[PDB]
Amino acid sequence: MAVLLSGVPVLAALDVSTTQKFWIEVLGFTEEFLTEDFGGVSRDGVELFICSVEDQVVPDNTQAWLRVRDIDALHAEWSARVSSDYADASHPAMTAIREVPWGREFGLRDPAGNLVHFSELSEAAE
Amino acid sequence: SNAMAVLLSGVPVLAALDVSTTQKFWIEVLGFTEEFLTEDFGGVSRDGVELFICSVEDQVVPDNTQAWLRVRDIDALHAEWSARVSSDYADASHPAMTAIREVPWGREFGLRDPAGNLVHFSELSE
Ligand SMILES: [Cl-]
Ligand SMILES: [Cl-]
Ligand SMILES: [Cu+2]
Ligand SMILES: [Cu+2]
Repeated sequence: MAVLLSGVPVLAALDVSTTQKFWIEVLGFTEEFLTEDFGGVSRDGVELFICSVEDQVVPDNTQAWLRVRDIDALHAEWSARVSSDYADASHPAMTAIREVPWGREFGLRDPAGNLVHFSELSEAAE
Repeated sequence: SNAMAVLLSGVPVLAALDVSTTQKFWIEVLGFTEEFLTEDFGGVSRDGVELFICSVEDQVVPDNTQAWLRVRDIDALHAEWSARVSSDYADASHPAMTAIREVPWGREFGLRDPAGNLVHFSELSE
């Protein structure tokens, strides 16, 4: 029986290596593989890929959602490591946690420009 | 020890100039289940595996956007969709699906949707 198992988002970057370095060293992901054009990282078994692109408009329009358990802990874990000045696009940044219809989440913009939403679902949203 | 956040799962986000048309493809051609739809943002799922679709203004973005989806029984999945998706990948005027090919980590096929996103369906070896 054909069954889908899991999804892996693909982030975009002009510079895959530097973007991957941020996800590993700042955000605490583990390296899976790296090539000039394609990298992979993981944390708690959850995989993320990073692919090279030529145009900055692509990462500036690229998003992913990552579901999390204990979003408050996660935000605290990164708050000394990632700037809260989201309005300044010259560095990576993280928003405050906010309520959304389906739970709570914060946004993190990485050095390549990708916006990743870290989200904790209400049990009613399962 | 103190609380430490855990990542649970990832949700890829595809890009489209036309979210509703792209979402209709994922539902009616690929057999995904609708989660939600708005003008700028839609969501679908299959076997609990979630995929989002977000509006963009520049066709360069979906033409550089990818996702990986892990699967069990890739042959059965490919057979299901061979009834509804063209095998002529080189013709970019329609959505298309490649043959299943051997890769270092298992087997996979690619599927290009009407918005231009490329999604890799992959069955890991072992
Ligand atoms: Cl946004
Ligand atoms: Cl490709
Ligand atoms: Cu925006
Ligand atoms: Cu390509």
